[PDB]
Amino acid sequence: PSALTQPPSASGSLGQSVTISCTGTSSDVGGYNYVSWYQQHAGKAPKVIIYEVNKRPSGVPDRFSGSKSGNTASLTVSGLQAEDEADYYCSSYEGSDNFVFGTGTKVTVLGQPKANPTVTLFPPSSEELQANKATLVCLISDFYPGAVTVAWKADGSPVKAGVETTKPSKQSNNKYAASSYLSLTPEQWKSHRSYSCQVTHEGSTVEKTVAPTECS
Amino acid sequence: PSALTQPPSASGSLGQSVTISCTGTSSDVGGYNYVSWYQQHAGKAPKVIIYEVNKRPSGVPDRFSGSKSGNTASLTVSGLQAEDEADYYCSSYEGSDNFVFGTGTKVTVLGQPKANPTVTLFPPSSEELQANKATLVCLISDFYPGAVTVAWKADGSPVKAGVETTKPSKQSNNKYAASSYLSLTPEQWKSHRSYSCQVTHEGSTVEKTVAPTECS
Amino acid sequence: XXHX
Repeated sequence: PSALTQPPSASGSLGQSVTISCTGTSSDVGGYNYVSWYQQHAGKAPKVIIYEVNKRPSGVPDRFSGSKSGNTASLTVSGLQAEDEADYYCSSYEGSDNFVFGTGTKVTVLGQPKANPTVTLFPPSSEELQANKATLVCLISDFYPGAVTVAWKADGSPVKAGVETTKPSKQSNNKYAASSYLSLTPEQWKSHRSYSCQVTHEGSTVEKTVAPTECS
Repeated sequence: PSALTQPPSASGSLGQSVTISCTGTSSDVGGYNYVSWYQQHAGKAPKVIIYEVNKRPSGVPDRFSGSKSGNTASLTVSGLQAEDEADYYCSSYEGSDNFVFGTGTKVTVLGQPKANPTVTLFPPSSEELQANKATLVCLISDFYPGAVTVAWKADGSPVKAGVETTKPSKQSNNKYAASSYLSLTPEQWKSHRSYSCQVTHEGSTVEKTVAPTECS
Repeated sequence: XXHX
């Protein structure tokens, strides 16, 4: 299941070395060792680049490296070349049915200066609530590189249901903009002290909270 | 010079079948019995739907089946549900601990109905205000197909500047989601009667218009 | 990736 976590966005400049970790959940534990790295590109398809935790296949340059401790696997791109820009996924083989993948990690050879998101949380508008509706919105803007992670919370209890997270588009200023949204009943909204919206972006996490009011 | 060969796209229709053929060589596909398939949704993580010719994951739906027919692997997908539209990958062992991937297929399902998008215009939050900034998010959602236009009016006359529109993403219901913001100052905000957002879908217009009113 |  959605069970191995990776950084939304990992980046660097040509020659720098990025690390990617695969902080898997409760994971496949006694001694679990079929962690495998994939590199996917711009509409081409996945190419394994590391397997069996640290063993790279023939073709891979030792620029790449595999690792693991307890709950976090690793991938080091030890001397960033341009062509290294792409998605990267991990995999762990719990048991035969269930091959568990990471969530991806976009490696970016930077280009422009770095940019952490402006989070902007909107409450259900009154007129909306007069419709007998409730939708909340998280505006994510002005970020670089283009890979964000949004989580939502009902009082700081994960809310998976009702959530849509747009994939990040590009603005006229060449930074990105994603938007996540909650659709709920006015009962739903009113019977919780606060809703949050949390977005990770390369070791920044911003969490906006919001509370229910009334007068409509 | 090789990887598994796949036909770049398949077309099916709600409930009928579709069979995606992955084709290898004596070395790999048909040589060993380790041919697998992946369902990979628009820029998301890949799911392993089949592992060993034909064996599904416990938790994989309807007609996800496989038929290794010589050097031809075929993924039969019947009971066509919108939710299927993805990019499908196949794989084969090929000795010395290496695995080859397919060129992928974009399986489009035909006959899925056209939705006119819900528009939800959001005034600047009290606090965004309390800071001095004031954006307004127009959320266009639940639409099919994924093409829309978004306009903004600074009451009557148009706003063609300050606008930043994230164009469509695939919701968990084979339906799109897109937004557009306008970054006002509270100045600008209050210096007008209304701000409208205008969403054209398939020759339908929807115009939502907000005035400084609200509760919260 | 599983076995092989």
